[PDB]
Amino acid sequence: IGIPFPDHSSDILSGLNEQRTQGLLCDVVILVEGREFPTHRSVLAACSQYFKKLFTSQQNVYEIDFVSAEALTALMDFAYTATLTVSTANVGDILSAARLLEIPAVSHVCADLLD
Amino acid sequence: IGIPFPDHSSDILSGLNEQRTQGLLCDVVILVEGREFPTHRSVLAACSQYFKKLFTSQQNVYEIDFVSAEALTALMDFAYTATLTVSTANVGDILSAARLLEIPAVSHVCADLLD
Ligand SMILES: [Pr+3]
Ligand SMILES: [Pr+3]
Ligand SMILES: [Pr+3]
Ligand SMILES: [Pr+3]
Ligand SMILES: [Pr+3]
Ligand SMILES: [Pr+3]
Repeated sequence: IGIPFPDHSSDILSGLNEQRTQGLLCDVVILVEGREFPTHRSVLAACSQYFKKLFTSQQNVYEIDFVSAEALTALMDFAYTATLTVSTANVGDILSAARLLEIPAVSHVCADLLD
Repeated sequence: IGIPFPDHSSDILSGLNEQRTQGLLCDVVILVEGREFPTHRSVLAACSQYFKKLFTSQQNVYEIDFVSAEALTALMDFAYTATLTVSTANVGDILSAARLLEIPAVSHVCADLLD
C-alpha cells in the first residue's frame, strides 16, 4: 500500500538537472541563435507540447528559430528546476515564448501576471 | 527572480510516467525474469546509483538477475510515481532489492520500518 515520497519528484528533477549540467545522458541538442543546449527528449516532451509533437513524430540536433536563446535558457532552466527566473520587464517576453513551445504552466501564470 | 512552481516536478514525473505507460521515448529495456521493462536511462540514473553507474560507464537491453521481476516492478513504479506500493510482509524484500540497486530513499525508509 503506497508509501508516499513527497520529496521524490524534486529529487528526480534534481538528478536530471545534474545530468544536464554535466552533459550526461542527454540525447538531444537544442540549437538556438548559434547556441547549443544538450538536454533530454523525454524531459522536454513532459513539459512542452511543441517538443512532445517534435519528438514523437533533425535527428540529434533540432534548431528553434522562433524563440530567443535568452528565453529558451530561462524556460529550459524552469523545465529542469521548477523555478522560472524572470524580471518584471521580461514577463511578456517569456509569455510569448511559452505559448509557442506550449508550456501551459508558464503561459497561464505569465498571462495572469500581465492581466 | 524565481517564480516557484511547486507542482512542476510532479507534473514532469507524471509526463515521464505517461511516456513509460505508452512506450514512448523510452531508450532502454530492463530485462528481469524474462520480463521486459521499457524505461528511460535518465530517470533510472536519477534515482538508482546502480543504474547511474551502469549507464555512464548490453546496449539497448540490460538484464538484471539479482532482483525479482516483482520487486523491480514495484521499484520502477516508485521511480516514476513517488509512491512505493508494498505490503507489510514484503517490506524486507523491497529493502533487499533497493540496497542492491542503491535507491537510498527507499532503503532508508524500509530499514526504518523494520527496525
Ligand atoms: Pr540530486
Ligand atoms: Pr490589471
Ligand atoms: Pr493594465
Ligand atoms: Pr501529465
Ligand atoms: Pr523495533
Ligand atoms: Pr523487532
